[PDB]
Amino acid sequence: VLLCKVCGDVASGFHYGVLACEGCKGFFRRSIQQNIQYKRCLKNENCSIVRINRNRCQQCRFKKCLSVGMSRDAVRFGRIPK
Amino acid sequence: VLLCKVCGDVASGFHYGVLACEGCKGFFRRSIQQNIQYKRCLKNENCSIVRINRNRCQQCRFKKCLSVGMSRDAVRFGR
DNA sequence: CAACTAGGTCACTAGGTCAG
DNA sequence: CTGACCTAGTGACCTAGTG
Ligand SMILES: [Zn+2]
Ligand SMILES: [Zn+2]
Ligand SMILES: [Zn+2]
Ligand SMILES: [Zn+2]
Repeated sequence: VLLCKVCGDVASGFHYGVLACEGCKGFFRRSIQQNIQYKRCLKNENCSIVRINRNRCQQCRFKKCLSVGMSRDAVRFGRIPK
Repeated sequence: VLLCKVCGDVASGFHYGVLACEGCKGFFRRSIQQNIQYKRCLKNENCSIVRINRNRCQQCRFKKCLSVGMSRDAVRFGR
């Protein structure tokens, strides 16, 4: 089926331009709205965001959402076409 | 080819007397065929209306619909 | 009769909620 | 402070009717 582009979980839809799970849809919006910076990464700027460890590090997570393409400008309402 | 007058998206026909997109087409019908009470624009009632942000401000988008000439009494059926 | 569109449908999503 | 779950809307598609 649908896989979340950011953590690999099951995608619940197409959100902000990329298929994503409900957890990352909310996280992203949440972040990109009521904005504020996230604590500093506790490793190298690369933490493998996965279904089980996605919440362990917000900085690399949010960074990953943008990474894959999420934004308010890539929204697509309605049915899916071709 | 053709474009929507309200948002510049691909027009799909002459709706309410103005080349419009399916999006703006239905949005307009939904507006004037309902208890039109759009929350006042949150940002200086001069919000631009393009493909990327057409859903961001309803009051404006609708305002842009009437602004470009749409209305039920401007409808046309064949040309 | 063909060309073309207003509605009506309903597949889909952004945001709001609120119990973990 | 995360994410399953609802709802208010959005717009792709279809078709009843309309020189
Ligand atoms: Zn995810
Ligand atoms: Zn990290
Ligand atoms: Zn439009
Ligand atoms: Zn506005």
